[PDB]
Amino acid sequence: HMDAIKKKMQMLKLDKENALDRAEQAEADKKAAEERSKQLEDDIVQLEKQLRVTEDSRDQVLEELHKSEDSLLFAEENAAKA
Amino acid sequence: AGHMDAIKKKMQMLKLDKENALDRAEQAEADKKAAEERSKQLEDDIVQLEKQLRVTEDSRDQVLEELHKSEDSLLFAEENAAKA
Repeated sequence: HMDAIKKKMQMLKLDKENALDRAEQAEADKKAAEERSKQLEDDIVQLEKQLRVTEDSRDQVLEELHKSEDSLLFAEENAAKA
Repeated sequence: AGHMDAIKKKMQMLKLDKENALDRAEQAEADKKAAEERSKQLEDDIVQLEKQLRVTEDSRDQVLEELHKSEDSLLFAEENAAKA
């Protein structure tokens, strides 16, 4: 009869629509994750920049410490020799 | 074939649309999990990078402090000579 069939056909359309709604939701979550990733990536680039800059500054000051330390020693020596 | 053959071809068809949509829903769920796992990975990356940045900045501050102390000490010596 046209009942059992029409109802089954309707159940099949319904089931498809539900799967489509599930895909829609997952897709929405995918894009939220992707946009967070983009923010994290920018954050990383920036913190990497800060790291390189800090490393190079650290090196400069370390080298300046040695020179100062040396100059101090030479000042003590010279005073003592005077 | 006018008859149930034609109406059976439809049923099959609707079964297909359903199967395809289910398939696509599964694949969408898989891409979502993948995108989120990429995010977690970058979070791990930033946690690690920040640890390295905190160490380097603390090290740099410690050397800089030491340097300022040494510099002041030397300057004293020099101002003393300059003033004599």
